[PDB]
Amino acid sequence: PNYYLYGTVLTRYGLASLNHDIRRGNKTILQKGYWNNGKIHSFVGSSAIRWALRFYLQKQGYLVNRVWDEEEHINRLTSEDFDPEKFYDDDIFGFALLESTPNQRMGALGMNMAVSLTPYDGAVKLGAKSGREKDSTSLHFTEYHATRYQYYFGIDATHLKDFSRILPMIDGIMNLPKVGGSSNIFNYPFCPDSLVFQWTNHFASYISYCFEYCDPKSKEAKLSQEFIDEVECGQIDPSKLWIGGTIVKDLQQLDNFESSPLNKAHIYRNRNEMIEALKTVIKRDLGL
Amino acid sequence: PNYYLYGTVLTRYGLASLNHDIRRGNKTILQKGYWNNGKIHSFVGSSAIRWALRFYLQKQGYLVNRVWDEEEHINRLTSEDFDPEKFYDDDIFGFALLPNQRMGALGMNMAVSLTPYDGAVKLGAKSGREKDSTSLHFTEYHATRYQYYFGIDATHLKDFSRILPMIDGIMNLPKVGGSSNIFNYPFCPDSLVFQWTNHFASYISYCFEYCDPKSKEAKLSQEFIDEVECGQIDPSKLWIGGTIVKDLQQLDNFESSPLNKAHIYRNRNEMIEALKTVIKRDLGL
Amino acid sequence: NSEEDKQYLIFIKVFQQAMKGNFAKIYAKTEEGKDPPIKKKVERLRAELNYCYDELSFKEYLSDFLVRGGLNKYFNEHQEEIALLIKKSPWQEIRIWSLLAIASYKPKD
Amino acid sequence: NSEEDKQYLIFIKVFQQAMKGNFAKIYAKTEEGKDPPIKKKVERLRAELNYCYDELSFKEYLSDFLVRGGLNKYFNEHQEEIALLIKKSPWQEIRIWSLLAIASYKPKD
RNA sequence: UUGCUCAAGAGAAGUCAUUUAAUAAGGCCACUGUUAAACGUAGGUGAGUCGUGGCUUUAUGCC
DNA sequence: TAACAGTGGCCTTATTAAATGACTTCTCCATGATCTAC
Repeated sequence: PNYYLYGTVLTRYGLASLNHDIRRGNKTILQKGYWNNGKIHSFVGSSAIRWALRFYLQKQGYLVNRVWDEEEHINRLTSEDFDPEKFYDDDIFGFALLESTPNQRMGALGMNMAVSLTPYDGAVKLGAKSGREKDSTSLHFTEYHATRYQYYFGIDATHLKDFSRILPMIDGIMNLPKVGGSSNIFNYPFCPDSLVFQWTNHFASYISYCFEYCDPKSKEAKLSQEFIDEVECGQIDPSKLWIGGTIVKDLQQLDNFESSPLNKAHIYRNRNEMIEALKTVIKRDLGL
Repeated sequence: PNYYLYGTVLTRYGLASLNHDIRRGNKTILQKGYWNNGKIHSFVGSSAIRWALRFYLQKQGYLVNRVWDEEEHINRLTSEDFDPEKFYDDDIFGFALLPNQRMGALGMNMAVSLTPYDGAVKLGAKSGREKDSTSLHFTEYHATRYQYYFGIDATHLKDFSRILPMIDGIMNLPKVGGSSNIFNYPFCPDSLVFQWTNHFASYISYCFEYCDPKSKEAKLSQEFIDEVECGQIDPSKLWIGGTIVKDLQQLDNFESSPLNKAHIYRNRNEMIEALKTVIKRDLGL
Repeated sequence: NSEEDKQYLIFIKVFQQAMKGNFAKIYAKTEEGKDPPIKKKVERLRAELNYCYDELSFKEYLSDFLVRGGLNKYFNEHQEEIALLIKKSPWQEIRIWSLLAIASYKPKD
Repeated sequence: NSEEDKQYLIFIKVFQQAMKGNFAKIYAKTEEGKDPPIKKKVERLRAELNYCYDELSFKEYLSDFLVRGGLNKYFNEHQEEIALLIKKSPWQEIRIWSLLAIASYKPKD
């Protein structure tokens, strides 16, 4: 069968300056654009999260064609010919050798840009080279944003050369390394704090961006009313829905939760337990 | 009796970079043009959606002449002579030798973004050091919902039962060609307006409209609603499903409106089941 | 001719006067044998102009720049016209007008 | 037409009157042959306007500023609607309007 | 009454059937807004409802 | 009251620029020998 693992993960609240834009002048700006209600939100590119996943795969052993040097900040290819059968990164993220086994691969992972849950209003941090001497590289400004981030991903498990490689990918999504950004002054952990995963065998997802804010300048996060209506109306089979994280407390505090169809979903407050149950189901379905 | 299934579907809100046009220099140009109000709207070609439907048919049995290899990224023809009587692909989408050439039982129009496209450019760089001509590039995205209009001539099908898998594919559309690695955009619909009538006159094309520039509320329409009220588009032949139902039922005097007696289901699967029951009854399946 | 064209031209004049005032302030700020800025201050103004998002930020920056310019007769004579023009109109169009004023301010100095 | 800009314009007018009154009060404050600055007063007003951090700040600031503005007639026949306008609308929009009023204030004196 | 007088280039025709601009990519790495200060001494206000109820000597005040 | 308003490096790498077949169909002649009717 064609099994797909869709999911929307919500990060933790904190000061973020992860993905920047063109250098411009002395001020480094975030990647921002209109998201909802005509308000400007800050974005984190999906290529950053893919790079973080690749780095996780490299760090925890495994075989990756691309090896981040981490010392000279260079990328080395162990084999000039991509081999998705052997290397994890080639199997998962695909490749494209255009300079002139197939030279191209579609990859089993599809990500979308991480969107800040909170609109980006101000939040420019003054930065100085200090000392008493002054020069051109003395006064600079860096944009930050105190918000949670939320991104959507989908995995075509059957497309994987080795069906068991999905498990390290889930582990990497859980224990994600730093997502490319100014971690020296804005250390933002990208590990999930709320999860909405769906392990189904059809292409429709309906769980793209299920998290929405309340009191637009607050850290509080709640499931969007559209997602709850989707679950209650009959769509989104609860048996295929895995919800885990700090959103579990808010979900259980809802009125008529026991009578709601959302109660029949796999709801775990502890993320590790939810991941373990989901991986058990995945191993059963994929014959691992 | 001639039977036609016209429909306009609305996709979910998300960031999309589906139909890069020509790659002007350093930038992958999202396909766009003028629409409605004289504003630039991004487009998704109908050939992309037809390819997605073909892939859906291939992925679940459903013998097809064209087989997407998915590994060599090439198309293979099982039979060089197109046979609409045997293959779903030839029967549905037609062909052309350049013979019989078919005509195509499914007619589709280009998907149109519900919102104008402002600039939506995303920067892309390749790691660090040893920078070359490919180190820096830009990609154009769009955070809106897409909306397309399709029409099916059910009687034109060589096998009448093949319309059901097409509806299933439309409601379970696979990846519509685009930058799925970076901008994964599901093309499954969250709002549908289907019309199962028996004459070649449809007034539901591109019914969904909200403008309100940068937003996602996606109200149904005022011209389509007026069309329903005026007397044509009889509600017995109208099928409305999806998140638009919640907004529809919250309208004033909705109970007294003729739009009330249309087949309105909040759950898309329930409306699809009812519509398929009606189709099977009408077509003698 | 045409009211919109006249308003656009005299808004260009307003912005040029504001840049003259700001550049005079920068000239007064620097002292000693250090060379006062001429061109890199224009580059800084450009960078600050493009560092703008949404209607609020750009209008805030434009109003602050106009006030920092100090005295200006063109805004003095036309209060209602320029007040309406700045309050209305898309901010991107006003940024285009400001850049056009920047590119042609220099014949004064 | 479209009385929103009517409210915007008379807000600008009463702001100019209030700042004129406050400058007159400053003129009363100073003494002796020292020249009372005029441009520095505008700079100080702009700096104080930029000193605020939303809602409470700049709302009590601008209300206090208008109160010290003195006997403002246009304020007197426009108490209720200007109070409603101040209570509504984002504070940064009010700051933009105030800065525009400062930039277009002089020809009164 | 004019090298003239009179004088329809007229009737009919689908540019059609078919086609993913697709596959891959961290705007990245570094930066204190450092150092010092007596508050000395004199600047004001925008807005309803209608005939005794628990204490207390009517008183007259409390809730 | 002051001094700074970014220091770098890149600005796409491939690939294919159409595949078929049709390229008007009819008619309206001018003039003299001969037939024929008055």
